[PDB]
Amino acid sequence: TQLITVDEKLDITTLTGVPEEHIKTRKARIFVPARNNMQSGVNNTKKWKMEFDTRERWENPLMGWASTADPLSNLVLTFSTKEDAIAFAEKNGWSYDVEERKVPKPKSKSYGANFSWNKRTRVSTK
Amino acid sequence: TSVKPIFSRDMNEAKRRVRELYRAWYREVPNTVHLFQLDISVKQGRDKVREMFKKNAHVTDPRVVDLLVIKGKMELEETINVWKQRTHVMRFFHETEAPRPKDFLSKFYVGHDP
Amino acid sequence: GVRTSPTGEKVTHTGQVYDDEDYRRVRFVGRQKEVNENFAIDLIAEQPVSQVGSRVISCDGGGGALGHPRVYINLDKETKTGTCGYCGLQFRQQH
Amino acid sequence: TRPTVRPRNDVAHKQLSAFGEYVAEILPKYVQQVQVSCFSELEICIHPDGVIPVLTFLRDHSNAQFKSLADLTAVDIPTRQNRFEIVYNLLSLRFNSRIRVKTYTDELTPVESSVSVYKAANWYEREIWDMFGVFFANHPDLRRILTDYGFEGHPFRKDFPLSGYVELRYDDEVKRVVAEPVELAQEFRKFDLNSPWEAFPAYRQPPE
Amino acid sequence: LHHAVIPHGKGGRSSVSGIVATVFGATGFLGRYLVNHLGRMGSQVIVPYRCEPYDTMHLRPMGDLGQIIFMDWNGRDKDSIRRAVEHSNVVINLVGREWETKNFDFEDVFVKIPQAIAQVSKEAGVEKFIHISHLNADIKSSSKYLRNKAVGEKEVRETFPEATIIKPADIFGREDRFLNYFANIRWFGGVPLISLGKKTVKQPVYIVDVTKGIINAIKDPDARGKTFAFVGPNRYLLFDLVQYVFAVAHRPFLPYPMPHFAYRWIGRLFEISPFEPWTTRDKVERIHTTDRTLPHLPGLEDLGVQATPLELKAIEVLRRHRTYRWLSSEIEDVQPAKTV
Amino acid sequence: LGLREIRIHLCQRSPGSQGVRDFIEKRYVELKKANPDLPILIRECSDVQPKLWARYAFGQEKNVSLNNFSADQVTRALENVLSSKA
Amino acid sequence: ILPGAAYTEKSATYVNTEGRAQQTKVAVMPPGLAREDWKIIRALSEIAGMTLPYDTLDQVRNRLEEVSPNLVRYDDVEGANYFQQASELSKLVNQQLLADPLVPPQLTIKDFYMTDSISRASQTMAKCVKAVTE
Ligand SMILES: NC(=O)C1=CN([C@@H]2O[C@H](COP(=O)(O)OP(=O)(O)OC[C@H]3O[C@@H](n4cnc5c(N)ncnc54)[C@H](OP(=O)(O)O)[C@@H]3O)[C@@H](O)[C@H]2O)C=CC1
Ligand SMILES: [Zn+2]
Repeated sequence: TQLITVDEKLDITTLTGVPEEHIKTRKARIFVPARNNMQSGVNNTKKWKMEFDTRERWENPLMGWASTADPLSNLVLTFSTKEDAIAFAEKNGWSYDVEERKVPKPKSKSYGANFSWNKRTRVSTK
Repeated sequence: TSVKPIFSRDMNEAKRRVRELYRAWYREVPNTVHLFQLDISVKQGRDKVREMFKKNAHVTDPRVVDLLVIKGKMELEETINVWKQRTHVMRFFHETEAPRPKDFLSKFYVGHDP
Repeated sequence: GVRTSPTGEKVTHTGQVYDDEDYRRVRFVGRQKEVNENFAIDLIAEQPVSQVGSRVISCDGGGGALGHPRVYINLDKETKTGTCGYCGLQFRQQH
Repeated sequence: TRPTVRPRNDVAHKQLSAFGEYVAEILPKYVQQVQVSCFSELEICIHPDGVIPVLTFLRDHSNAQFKSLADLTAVDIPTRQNRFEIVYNLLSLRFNSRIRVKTYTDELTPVESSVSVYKAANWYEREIWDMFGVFFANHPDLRRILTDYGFEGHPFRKDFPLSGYVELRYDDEVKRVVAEPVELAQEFRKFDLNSPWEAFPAYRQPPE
Repeated sequence: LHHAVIPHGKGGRSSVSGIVATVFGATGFLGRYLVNHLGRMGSQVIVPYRCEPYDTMHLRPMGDLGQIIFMDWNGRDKDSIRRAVEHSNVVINLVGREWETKNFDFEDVFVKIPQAIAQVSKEAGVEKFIHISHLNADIKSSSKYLRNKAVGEKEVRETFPEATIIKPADIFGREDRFLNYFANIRWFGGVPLISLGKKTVKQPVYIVDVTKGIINAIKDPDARGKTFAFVGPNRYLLFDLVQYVFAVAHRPFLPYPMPHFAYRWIGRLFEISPFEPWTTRDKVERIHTTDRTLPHLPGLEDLGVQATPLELKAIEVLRRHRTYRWLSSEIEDVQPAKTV
Repeated sequence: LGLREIRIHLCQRSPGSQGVRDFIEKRYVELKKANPDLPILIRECSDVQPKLWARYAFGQEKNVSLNNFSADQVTRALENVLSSKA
Repeated sequence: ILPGAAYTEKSATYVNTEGRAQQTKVAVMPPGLAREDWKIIRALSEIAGMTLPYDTLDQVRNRLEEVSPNLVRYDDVEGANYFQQASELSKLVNQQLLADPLVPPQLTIKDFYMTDSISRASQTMAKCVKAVTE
């Protein structure tokens, strides 16, 4: 036979070694990262990402540094599709919220529209 | 839904392996209190073994509980052989940590964590 | 030109000084608050404004490769001197 | 392209292509993909049931003789449904050659241990248990090798954070080295360094 | 409430607990575990030390960087106390001696120094001042220790109105002089007592419970002006207590009574050298002094601290004295001492 | 002590809210004139089951499932809410 | 005074003028002892003895769904029909139009940069007002 049939849910929360507080009380976020509007390049809007909620950063009294207690504060995971991220978050027991992929709609670009006859879209200078 | 097992074909053999592991830990605990010369009683160590087994009493997947039995026997191999020390055994007793606020009101009083 | 707070504590060139009720002065109890008494904003005020007859002046801070990258400064504003963004040496066109 | 660009070895590329065809058609039961990179290295991407029949082949076939197990490796890629990727780097001292044998697993599927082929793997896949949680069935002494004895979790998985979950300190009350939950005096600062411009058009993927 | 002392973090090591503590006498037995429990919350702990700085080395891993500030002081110097307590929001005093010396007798250590510390903490605006007296403090007491400590308690109260005064009965731990006093009299001849030590009744208290009570009194605003009496959960006689001490240590026990006729003279027999005296006549008068029961004063359970008995920690204290032939033994070996 | 507000959840495209829509096109206006200072919050959503939340005094909220009902059944349930006043 | 949280400083559902409910994400934490707003209100209910049936933010949003389910359905404009019935309810009582002409409170660029408690406490907005009054 050399196979079994597991009808139950794929769940590995007892195996990862993560404490319970960083399983149930966190909120994973599954999102295509938004385009840095400083830059027209769109290679940062390709792959899905999973972050978590940002917990407390406080002042270190010695140096003024950003001390923190959240271990998962720097954990940003990369997933090629959305449902892989959803299956990964269901697999680890993380409660997740999903933003959809915001794509720009195609615009009607016309260079002659800058020099129309009766339309308002004449440019005032070039 | 056809996956490959580890040791157990279903939940009954898996519970058999959990039960043999519990038998082995229950035999091991008096020697663990003795040779490590811990400062707890034997009954307190058996209570901690009971708590660590009841922590994972919710899983209905045979591969996950097979891996839990494998990891528990690795813990037992590191316990029978003196590979762990007094510190690694007493890490199961979260003693130096303060008890965390459990109710909403004291968590509201001390911090931002829900 | 370091100035001293009313609590008796020196003030850095940033302006950082602990308040009177702040407990974090206790790290200086029996010890010293190390500040540098050569303020950069006061040592750059002492530099003379360089008169040139050009319209655009190039500055690398002196030393060639031992200074900063060579940048070009416009001096069309007869009101305001052209301060270098790296070294702070300010230039004025003499016309 | 003479001074800076690396000189391409086309002879080794053709020879590894021919040997990859050779291995792909001798073992069609397990071999999924065969690929040769630009710098002429061969990968035989196989099925995880074929750990023993491939590696015993390459160790014992007279045209392969991959006698030395150089490096056994796991790679965590969480976007795949079999996230862990087991890599066998093999050296044939007879034919002066190097091959790579790659396969897959998830957290729960046991990979067949290769100590009956290469005893060199006796620690390596043990490390793959210690770092990745990949279980290896019929291993002689499978346990942790690199982490602390009471350490909970598998560190080199990518869902495991850089700093752990517990840290140590000596405690004078209990006169003992204890583990508290980890707190940093300074947070590990994350540098978002990905340039938003496509660096390599040759590795462009087709869109959805 | 200044912004730098606002409590942050999860209460771990590198957090900000909002407590700035000047712990006088932190180099001793109680101050060790007090700085241990304060620095694991992330408290600014000022340690004024009198001794060699090497004897403060064990205080350095007890907290995060910049959370312990070591500084010199003199007992007869109000300038050093003003230099120390001026930034703190709590001052805990722990200066004590089991014996009187050439330079410091009991009137200096218990009456003069805590009154000076509390006066300087008052005129520098310190919010909380905690004093550690002894449960058997009595003006009419037969021992100089308890008389001077009751006088100093009265003076700490009358110069600091919100002083939290704490009465431990008999503190035991790894570095105590209560169970280690009992366990290190074996080769002297058979543990001498008055009337076989069965006319005095004690209830010892454990040092982690004392420390939890002190720190939960730091964090309680309702402990201002109160007077606490930290006692154990069970009251023993002295004889069955020494029975239980030598029975946990797995030692032979051959007692004999020792009356007034020469057991006050073993004091002047055993401080003949200028070292630490192994026993003194004040320690004689205090071992054979029963612990009073004060129901009106609050205790550990009125601060939410569970009093841990001796049958859980006596093995931890007294495993050091077992030779080798009963080192590897169990806690289920000794039948416990009878309560009263 | 009495009814304080009514909430009516429904949908635009679901047939299960259909008679509930037939309650609002025909029988809401003379409802609102009969209850001048009773807030009756009509909430249209994407795929919810229809619902009748009746909040009473001291935060007591009672729940009626208006799924797949006709206009007369929704009218009878709402007038039983108006008549009961728990 | 109960010190609350700000929009960068809490996870929080705001609904724009078109009905599209949208959640903010926690960027930083509130300064000092200041806590999140509904945390404060829920703890006040726990003090007074009128404890509300929610403990976590998801339970607040389940209550918020019970009030209206178009508050927890994010980036979604739920189309609101029944203009005719609101019109027929509008024609009941004739309130009369005043002869004061319609003047907005924000006539020029002077009146834009200081509207709420955050903008009036801003030195950038203060420089903007000082630089548009000249
Ligand atoms: N069984 C007990 O321990 C009990 C103790 N107490 C009280 O609790 C307090 C702490 O007890 P404990 O730690 O065990 O005693 P210790 O003698 O071990 O500790 C006393 C501390 O105060 C310092 N100190 C002592 N004498 C002087 C002095 N003359 N001038 C300046 N500093 C001095 C010591 O430092 P240094 O090395 O410089 O001397 C040390 O840090 C004391 O006030 C004691 O009376 C009350 C009830 C029971
Ligand atoms: Zn320059």
